[PDB]
Amino acid sequence: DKTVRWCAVSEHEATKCQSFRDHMKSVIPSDGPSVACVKKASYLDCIRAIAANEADAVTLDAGWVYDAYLAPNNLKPVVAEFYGSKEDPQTFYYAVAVVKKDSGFQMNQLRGKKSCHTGLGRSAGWNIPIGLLYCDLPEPRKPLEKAVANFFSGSCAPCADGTDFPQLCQLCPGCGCSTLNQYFGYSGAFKCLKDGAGDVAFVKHSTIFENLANKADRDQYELLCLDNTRKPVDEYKDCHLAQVPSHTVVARSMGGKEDLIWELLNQAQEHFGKDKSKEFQLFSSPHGKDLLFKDSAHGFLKVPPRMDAKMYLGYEYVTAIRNLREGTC
Ligand SMILES: [Fe+3]
Repeated sequence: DKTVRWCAVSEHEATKCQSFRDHMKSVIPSDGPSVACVKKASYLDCIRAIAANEADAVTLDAGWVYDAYLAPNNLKPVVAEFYGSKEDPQTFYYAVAVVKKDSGFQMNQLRGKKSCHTGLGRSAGWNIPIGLLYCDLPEPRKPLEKAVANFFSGSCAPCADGTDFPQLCQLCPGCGCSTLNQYFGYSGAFKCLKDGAGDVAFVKHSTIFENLANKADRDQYELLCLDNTRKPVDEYKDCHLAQVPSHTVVARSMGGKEDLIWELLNQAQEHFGKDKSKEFQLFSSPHGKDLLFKDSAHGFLKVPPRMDAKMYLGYEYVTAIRNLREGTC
């Protein structure tokens, strides 16, 4: 029992958060956990906010979890999302590269094409794909943004600095780091491809199924597999770039209300999880997709006691990120 200050990024998430608050009030008795909403412009401001005791929690893509960990913020993961089904929860998802059918190019011919990324530093939209092309990039490979800017002939990399690297915001001027940028995130990176701005979208396996309901329409897209061949979109299991850890809620290491955060989310999923309520849905919203939590999530799992970002993410993934931020060929 007490108040959890959730950090929403921009207007759409702020709206979902208000609804989340109000509905939780109509079901949770006076002594249960409650929600308060803090609006910030980017996930980055949410991190600082939480570290400065301005807010208490926020869900981040694993790549951004790593950023949350670095000093002086030192946030830790307390609750993770799980996908698939409640019967067989999956704490990972597949990063895929979606292209249009017959666009005429494989993974080893990305140079010169236009790319759509979910956001700078995110697992599927950035780390995995760039990680795999790292040495294909033209030297110098530092700064990384600059090298990526020269490989593609323009792209949309939300959260990148459009001043220092104009080419990274060519498909989405300003590189807005929130849903105010129509090309932000999974569904945004997908729209960037669908509209014809970009040639490839680095998203997750469920994105396309989340945006195109007709097999007819999904049939017009393909996935680039690491063996330089193309496969239909529902064959991602045999055509993906990598498996990455699930998004997770982070909190302060000192006085971070981790117990209250879990009590809230656990009670929230019971009352408003998948197909649980007609008045409100935690994993959906008419105001946007992947607001606060991913729509493709089914519930929450508590993270083991005092586990740090490094352990949570894993040796390999955590290294891939380091290598990306330095690495050699
Ligand atoms: Fe992600």
